[PDB]
Amino acid sequence: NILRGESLNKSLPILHEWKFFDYDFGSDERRQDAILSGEYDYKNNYPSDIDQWHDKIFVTMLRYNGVPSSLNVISKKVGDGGPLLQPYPDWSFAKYDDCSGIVSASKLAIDKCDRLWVLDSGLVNNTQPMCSPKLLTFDLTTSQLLKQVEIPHDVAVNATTGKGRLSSLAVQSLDCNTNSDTMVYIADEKGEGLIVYHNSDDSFHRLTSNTFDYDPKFTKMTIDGESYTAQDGISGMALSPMTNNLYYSPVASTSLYYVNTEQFRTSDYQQNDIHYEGVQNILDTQSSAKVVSKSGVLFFGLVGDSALGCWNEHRTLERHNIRTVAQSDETLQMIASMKIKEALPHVPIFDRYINREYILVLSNKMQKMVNNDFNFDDVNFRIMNANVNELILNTRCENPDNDRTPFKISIHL
Amino acid sequence: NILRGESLNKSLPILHEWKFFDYDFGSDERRQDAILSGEYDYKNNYPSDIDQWHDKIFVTMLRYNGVPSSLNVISKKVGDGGPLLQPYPDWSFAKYDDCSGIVSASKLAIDKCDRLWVLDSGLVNNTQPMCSPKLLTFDLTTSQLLKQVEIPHDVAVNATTGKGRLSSLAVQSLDCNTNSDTMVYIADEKGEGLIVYHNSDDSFHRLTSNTFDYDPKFTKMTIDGESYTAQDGISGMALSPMTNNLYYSPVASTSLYYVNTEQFRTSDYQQNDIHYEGVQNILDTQSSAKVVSKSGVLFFGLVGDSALGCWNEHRTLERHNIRTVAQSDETLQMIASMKIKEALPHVPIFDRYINREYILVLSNKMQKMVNNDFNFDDVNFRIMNANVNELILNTRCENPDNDRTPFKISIHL
Amino acid sequence: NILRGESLNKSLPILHEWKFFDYDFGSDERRQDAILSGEYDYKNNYPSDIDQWHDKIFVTMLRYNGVPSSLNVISKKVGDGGPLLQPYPDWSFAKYDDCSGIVSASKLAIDKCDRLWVLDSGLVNNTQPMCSPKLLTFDLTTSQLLKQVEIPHDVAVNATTGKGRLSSLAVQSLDCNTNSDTMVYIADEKGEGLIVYHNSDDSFHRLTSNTFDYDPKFTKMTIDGESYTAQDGISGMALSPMTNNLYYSPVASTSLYYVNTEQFRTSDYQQNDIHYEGVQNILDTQSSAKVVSKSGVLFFGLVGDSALGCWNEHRTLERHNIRTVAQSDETLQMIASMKIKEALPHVPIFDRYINREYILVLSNKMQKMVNNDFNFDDVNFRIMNANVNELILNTRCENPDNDRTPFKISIHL
Amino acid sequence: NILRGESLNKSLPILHEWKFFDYDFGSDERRQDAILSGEYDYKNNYPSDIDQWHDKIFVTMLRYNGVPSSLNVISKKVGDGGPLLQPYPDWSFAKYDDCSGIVSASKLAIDKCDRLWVLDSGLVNNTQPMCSPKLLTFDLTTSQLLKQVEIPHDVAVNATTGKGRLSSLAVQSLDCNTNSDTMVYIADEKGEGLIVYHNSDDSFHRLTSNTFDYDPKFTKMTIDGESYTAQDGISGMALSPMTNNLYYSPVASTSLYYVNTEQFRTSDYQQNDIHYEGVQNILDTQSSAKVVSKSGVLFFGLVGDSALGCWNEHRTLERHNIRTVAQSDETLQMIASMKIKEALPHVPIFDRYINREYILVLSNKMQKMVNNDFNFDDVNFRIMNANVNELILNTRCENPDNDRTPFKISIHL
Amino acid sequence: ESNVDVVSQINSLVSSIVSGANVSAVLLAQTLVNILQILIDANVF
Amino acid sequence: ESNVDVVSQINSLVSSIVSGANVSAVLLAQTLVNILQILIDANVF
Amino acid sequence: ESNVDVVSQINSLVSSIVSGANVSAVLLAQTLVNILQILIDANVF
Amino acid sequence: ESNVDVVSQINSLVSSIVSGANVSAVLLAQTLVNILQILIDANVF
Ligand SMILES: *[C@@H]1O[C@H](CO)[C@@H](O[C@@H]2O[C@H](CO)[C@@H](O[C@@H]3O[C@H](CO)[C@@H](O)[C@H](O)[C@@H]3O)[C@H](O)[C@H]2NC(C)=O)[C@H](O)[C@H]1NC(C)=O
Ligand SMILES: *[C@@H]1O[C@H](CO)[C@@H](O[C@@H]2O[C@H](CO)[C@@H](O[C@@H]3O[C@H](CO)[C@@H](O)[C@H](O)[C@@H]3O)[C@H](O)[C@H]2NC(C)=O)[C@H](O)[C@H]1NC(C)=O
Ligand SMILES: C=C(CC[C@@H](C)[C@H]1CC[C@H]2[C@@H]3CC=C4C[C@@H](O)CC[C@]4(C)[C@H]3CC[C@]12C)C(C)C
Ligand SMILES: C=C(CC[C@@H](C)[C@H]1CC[C@H]2[C@@H]3CC=C4C[C@@H](O)CC[C@]4(C)[C@H]3CC[C@]12C)C(C)C
Ligand SMILES: C=C(CC[C@@H](C)[C@H]1CC[C@H]2[C@@H]3CC=C4C[C@@H](O)CC[C@]4(C)[C@H]3CC[C@]12C)C(C)C
Ligand SMILES: C=C(CC[C@@H](C)[C@H]1CC[C@H]2[C@@H]3CC=C4C[C@@H](O)CC[C@]4(C)[C@H]3CC[C@]12C)C(C)C
Ligand SMILES: *[C@@H]1O[C@H](CO)[C@@H](O)[C@H](O)[C@H]1NC(C)=O
Repeated sequence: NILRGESLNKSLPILHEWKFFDYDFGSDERRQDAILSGEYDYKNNYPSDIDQWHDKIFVTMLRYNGVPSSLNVISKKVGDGGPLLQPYPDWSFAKYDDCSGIVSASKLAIDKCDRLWVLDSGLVNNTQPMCSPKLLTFDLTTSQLLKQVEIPHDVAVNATTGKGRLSSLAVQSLDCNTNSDTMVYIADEKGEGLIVYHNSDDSFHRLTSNTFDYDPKFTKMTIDGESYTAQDGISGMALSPMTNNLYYSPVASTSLYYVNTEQFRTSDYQQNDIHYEGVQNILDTQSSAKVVSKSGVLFFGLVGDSALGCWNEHRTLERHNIRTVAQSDETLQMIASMKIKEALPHVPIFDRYINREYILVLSNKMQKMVNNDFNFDDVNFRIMNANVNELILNTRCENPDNDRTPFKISIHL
Repeated sequence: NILRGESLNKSLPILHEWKFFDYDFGSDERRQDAILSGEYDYKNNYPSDIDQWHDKIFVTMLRYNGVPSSLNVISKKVGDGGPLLQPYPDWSFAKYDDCSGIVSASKLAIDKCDRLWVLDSGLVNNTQPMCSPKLLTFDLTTSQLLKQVEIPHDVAVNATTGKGRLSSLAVQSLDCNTNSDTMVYIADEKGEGLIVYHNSDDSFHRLTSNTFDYDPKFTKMTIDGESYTAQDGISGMALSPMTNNLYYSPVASTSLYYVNTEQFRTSDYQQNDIHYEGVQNILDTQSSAKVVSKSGVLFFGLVGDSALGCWNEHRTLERHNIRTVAQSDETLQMIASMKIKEALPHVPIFDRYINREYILVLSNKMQKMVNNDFNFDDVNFRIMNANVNELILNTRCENPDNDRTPFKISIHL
Repeated sequence: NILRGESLNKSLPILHEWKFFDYDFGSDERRQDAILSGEYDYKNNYPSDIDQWHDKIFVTMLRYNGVPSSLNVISKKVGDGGPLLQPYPDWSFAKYDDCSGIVSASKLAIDKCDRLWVLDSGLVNNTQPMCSPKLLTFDLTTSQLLKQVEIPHDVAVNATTGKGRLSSLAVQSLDCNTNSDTMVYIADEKGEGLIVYHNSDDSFHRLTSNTFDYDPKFTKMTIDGESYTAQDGISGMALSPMTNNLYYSPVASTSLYYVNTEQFRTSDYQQNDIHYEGVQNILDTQSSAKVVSKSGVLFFGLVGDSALGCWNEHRTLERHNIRTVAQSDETLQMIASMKIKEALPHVPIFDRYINREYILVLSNKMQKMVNNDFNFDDVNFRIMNANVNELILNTRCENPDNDRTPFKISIHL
Repeated sequence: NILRGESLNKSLPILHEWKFFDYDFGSDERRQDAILSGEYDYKNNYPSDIDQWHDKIFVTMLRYNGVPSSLNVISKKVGDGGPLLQPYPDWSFAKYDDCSGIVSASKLAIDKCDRLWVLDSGLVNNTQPMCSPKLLTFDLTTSQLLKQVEIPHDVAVNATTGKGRLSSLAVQSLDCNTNSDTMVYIADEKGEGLIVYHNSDDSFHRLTSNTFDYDPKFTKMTIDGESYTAQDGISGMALSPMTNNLYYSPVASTSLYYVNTEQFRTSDYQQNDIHYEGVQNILDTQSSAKVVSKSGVLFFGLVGDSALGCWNEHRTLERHNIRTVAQSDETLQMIASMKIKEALPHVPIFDRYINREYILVLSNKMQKMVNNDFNFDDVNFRIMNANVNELILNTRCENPDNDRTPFKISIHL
Repeated sequence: ESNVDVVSQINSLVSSIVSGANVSAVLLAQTLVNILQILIDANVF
Repeated sequence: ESNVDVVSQINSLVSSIVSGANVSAVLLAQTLVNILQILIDANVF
Repeated sequence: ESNVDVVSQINSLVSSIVSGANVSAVLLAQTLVNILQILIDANVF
Repeated sequence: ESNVDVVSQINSLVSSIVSGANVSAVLLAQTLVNILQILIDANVF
């Protein structure tokens, strides 16, 4: 039903791939010293989120014992395992012992203001909170730390359970003029909560609901046959530009919900007022990461079937409309990050001749990380690029099209 | 099943359209004189076949009482009803009273030799044979009649029934060098026969089989609700460049057959030897016209459902594989001609960046012609252009694709 | 004084050169047949006038016994002696036996109407009049004989002496619109007369004066040491576009005269009325050919000194102002034709950045022709091209210049 | 004789011109403060030398009481009097009170190493020595003071007279590779001496001769009628790249001498050994500034006749060969600086199509400065640019030319 | 030049090119000028 | 674009090129557009 | 220039353009030269 | 392409242009390619 027949075994073009992660320390002797000192270990590097800016591919690494730097940009030099990473901006921010630098970069987001938003989980080994979580704003043109904010402890974790790990970050800007009125949403799965931060107000508000909680029935997740158990709440938030709707789905459930950000415009923040609209059990498997294109199409990742599914916002939300586009067991093990970008430079007149939206997907084998069974002789981590219009063409997810031009150009990285 | 859900109400871009057909006699007074003399009547002009050459759109008109010229090229001048036609090459060939000129041009075909092949039905009113049928070869660069051959009477019509009308023409060239070894296939529905003409041998051979005969059960054809009865044999031949297979299907049946042209290479032409391979009743409705692209995809026209269907040659021939791409009651009433062309100039290196094949489809309302109920206040005849790769993308008909380039360009007229 | 010091031994770039003249009869066998029949002889070909049109170099040959064609265009094929000539337009006009074709082309002129004006001397061997002289107008775009006029016998030759040979032709057009009001001037040295032909009136008028007569003192002319005696009248007419003044000088004198064409505008043509303004004995040697550029500079050829001299019309006419630009004994033996052209296409805005006027000069050794002493192992005939502005720069002949642009471009063939 | 007839009243294109000199202090209030403090006075600014680098025009100002900065680059902002100057590199070097900055920049020179050589006269009011003379080497790409050397007192001034003012500076580089072997020549007129500085040896050597001394007979100099008396020695040194000959002429004499730099290659520096080859009294008037182009043409300035003269090195040195090119009383009052540059970027293949050398000449009215009679309502100081090849074309100074290309391009600023 | 006019010119030029007819030089130059002007207006360079 | 304006732009561009400075891309493109438009107006093609 | 090399150059140039980075002039000129040479070899003009 | 060959091609092309004949497109394109290649070799860009 949901799994489309033609989608079977279809893969995506691979922009980059790594057998493992190697860092550009400089000379080979410096790499040897780093390995000897225990700073760098190739068995404890796992990608969390990726992003792109004009020539740069930023990748976030979960802060384990052997991680040299949490946030790294892809460098031109290519190692045997894969392309070499380079600390960003420099090694000064990589030093997290003082906690001045980034401890652990969880997710990334880039707005139209050409600003990089970095979320610091603070957790080390993803289970031990070392330092306070941070929201960092960097200027991508000057490579400087524009702003740094510290998340309050009370809003970060539940007062009852006492545990909380930030998982997803989304940035919305009603107006990115001289003063950017940006409302940042941070979803913490361990706390099963949502945090709304108003940049203008410099205020954090915590919201909780029964929808954010996990379902014990669907905790088990089977990827490529191997099964692992995880108990996490709300994660994978995608904000639709067209409808201003923030979508979400608990990690341990198949139901899909969404909320309207217009309810958050009121400074009142009335508790129990927020109305969450969702459908219960519309998917056979869980959803890992979601992203909404400006055309109005939502892409999500089916973990159990190891596939990519799409849904058109204009059409009704039901199992009939939901369809898959890409299916591959090896190419798409676990989708951890999806980012939709557009071609540049922007020309208003020529937009009719060009399909500008292209999607970047990160695939890392999380079931191997959980069970500590990684074969470093194969390609473990992949980054793929695809064209949205040609990926959703002639399907249920396609938008009403009009062929008004003699030629059409499809653009992807 | 065969009718795909997304294909519903989908239309194609319209290159040209006519409320009725008007000819460019020159001055308005000449048009008035032609109308007064009875040479030109706007109620007796119906398109049969279309073709394109570098700037020209050739259209064939069935020779009725009021037809000024059977074959006409689209001219730059545009009348109120539609773009004006112009006799080709001149008015000398339009004069069919002496029979020197073309009496009635049934079908057209263009080879890679830049030669135009014209089939003369000879029939006037499509029921009365006036002059002998002809095969004409014109040079499209010099606009001269290169060659003219006359079809023998015995091979033209059945000796028993005594009736026969040529319906379909296909041209195959094993080698179009200085001497063109071209085998021309002419399918006559009224005679239920096939004629193979060898240009090198200057020989015509007639072949008949039970497959070429019509089925009385499926004589009735319903277009847009209105139903008409027709009893015709084999028509709509398409020759696949990849497999050298000539496909066909009787007008009054749903079965689809094909033959291999390699059996015709032997000069023996052993009777009852030719093996025709086909499937019985794989379509709900009849097929009007068929065309095979160089990639290996066959497009046919479902008359009853008023749609366009496709089938991939690589995949097995069955109802499961057969799917529709375009469905429209008004836009596609009756598909009388389909031609697949490629973009020019040919560049071998850049072929990976461009989808070159584009299809041209002619739609005329035949059910109105049969019942003599034509509303000349609306758009009766249409010509549409589409891109094959984007039309068959993400369907059963698509070929195994590989996205090896950052950008892809789709080209259609 | 007149001979400038820096001008000594200065030469001009050579566009083309011939040891002798060879014609492109076609195959070598045709050339052999022509030589055997006596039609073609390489010892009796001498250039008279040259002209250029967009790719073509027209050359006129005096009609001797062995001349195949009087008027010939330079062809692409190159013989051992030099580039091969080709009859223009075809061999039909080369056949002068019927007198329908050109007997002997004396001089050429091209107007802004893109028309070629050909003067037919009629004389064979330059001493025997065979057929009547003709004025021919050809269209250089269609290669057709637009018009042909026959000069009356009475105006052609003196009634008293009875001898007359047309030597120089000049074309002036007050308006070259749909009807070209062109006044053609033909100077005959043997008759010592001038003929004014009005194309609109189709009338020829003959004018004579004491200035047109020769001086017996200066009959002897010494070129490169070798001296020959010639008794000829007015020749070498140049019409200044700026001042509408026709300049002339008798072959056997050094005085230089000019007349105003405005006196010829009156249909009266009052005899003895025409006022000729000139200076007596301003040159050490005789002047062969003259040409006036549109800027207002007159170039003439000093036969005795074998040099090229210039005079600015704005400045006063005296020996002080007259100066030489090019001096060379071998390169410039006898200057028989000079034509000043301009670069194309014409762009009004860019004229300030480009010096457009370039001069073409023909050099043939006339003293060798008179004495019948030609060394065919050397380069006898030459065609040279030069840039006028750079040739007259920083001299008495230069016009007041203003360097208003950062860059200046000099153009010559 | 020397004054060519056509050169009369000929002027040169003016790149820039000033009624007076105004500096870009910034805001108008800063200019008002500078004027009030006495730092800036418009009556005490006189140009000494000019130079050009890729977009910059460096101008040197004699250090008087009211001079804000000795060395200034032309800025984009344009004042009412003329284009505004800007201190170079900044105001730090303009502060000469500490003597760290430039006291008085006398002359400038730019080598192929992209280095600026600045000579500091040290004299204030051109009669009082305040600080020691300096040789400064600046990098024109980084705008930094690469090197600074101090000239010894003994070699700077005569031991007997005790007076000496540095007047001319020339830079020669046998090899401008990583280590630049540059021999700098400084001619001091007041000391009537020459100083050779070897950059590799860091050694200064002083040479004197009877030729360097002035002639009392020619002390008086008449410019534009007004006469002033000056007693100065050797000045205006030009080094020929082709012949490696340093030319010179005393200010108060008309004789012209030159020396060969190869004699200076020996580290011995044998006294009275150096052989100076010159001609006595070959000019009617004195020579102010000289410059030698790479083609081999020397340009000098005739002060008395207010003209520009040229001499070809290949031809013999005599009054017959020496000729003038530009003559103008108002445009060229007193030529203080001449620099010959070439077009960029350098393309070896295209050099045949382009005349690359262009000369820049500075004209300031020195006779007005001496007599303190300056009309600030008129254009006092001018900078002119001309093309060398077109300036010397068709004269005695021209080099043997060959027109081997259809088009020639002349380039000047 | 109107934007719709530029779009129509581009659509005609591309159709003429892909059709195989002889493309006129003046039309191609005019289309190039219009496209370059539009790009300049967008500060692409 | 006025003809005098085009002449001034050409004179500035050529001077900047021969001077050796870094020529801006936008100015070069604008000058090229103006020159092509002038050539088209003259029916050069 | 090898055909595969030209294809790689085109793929790198288009990716750099659509990425938004500053495209080097020399690389663009070299790609243009290669494309024009290929078109000339195909008798497009 | 040899440098002398490029010079000869440029000399023929300029002469054909200034003469007024119809300049072939293929020759102009080849000359443009050669000139651009020479400029690239000189690091003009
Ligand atoms: C026109 O003439 C041709 C003969 O040249 C006729 O073709 C023949 O048509 C009959 C049926 O009408 C065929 O009989 C069938 O044979 C198959 C076996 O091949 C058998 O299974 C069927 O039950 C039936 O008996 C016959 O084979 C066929 N001739 C050949 C050579 O194949 C044609 O029918 C004539 N047209 C009309 C309108 O009658
Ligand atoms: C500054 O000091 C220098 C010496 O270092 C002086 O140079 C000397 O000048 C005298 C004339 O004033 C020269 O005498 C002349 O010698 C030539 C032969 O070379 C002779 O033919 C003349 O009749 C005359 O006697 C002397 O040679 C020259 N020194 C050298 C080494 O050449 C210079 O004059 C001093 N400056 C002033 C203003 O006095
Ligand atoms: C066809 C070619 C050359 C490829 C070129 C002409 C195509 C391809 C990509 C197009 C740009 C896509 C994005 C964009 C971004 C958009 O904002 C403007 C158009 C532009 C620049 C397209 C311009 C045309 C491009 C560069 C050869 C290789 C056969
Ligand atoms: C992107 C553009 C300009 C459109 C141009 C660069 C694109 C479009 C069509 C492409 C040709 C298609 C066919 C073909 C036929 C093929 O054989 C060669 C490539 C070619 C000529 C393409 C060249 C590039 C074209 C002309 C603007 C309007 C934004
Ligand atoms: C500098 C170049 C290229 C030479 C080109 C750009 C120069 C030379 C001749 C100029 C034309 C002359 C005539 C004319 C005729 C005039 O009416 C318009 C300008 C034009 C076409 C000039 C255009 C610019 C030309 C072609 C390379 C070889 C270094
Ligand atoms: C003719 C034109 C355009 C002017 C252009 C094509 C001409 C003029 C200057 C030439 C450069 C001079 C210097 C040089 C420096 C030399 O090293 C390379 C040639 C070059 C760049 C010439 C190139 C051709 C130029 C730019 C229009 C205005 C009618
Ligand atoms: C003129 O120059 C040529 C070429 O250098 C030379 O051969 C000839 O002798 C020169 N003429 C004279 C009279 O010296």
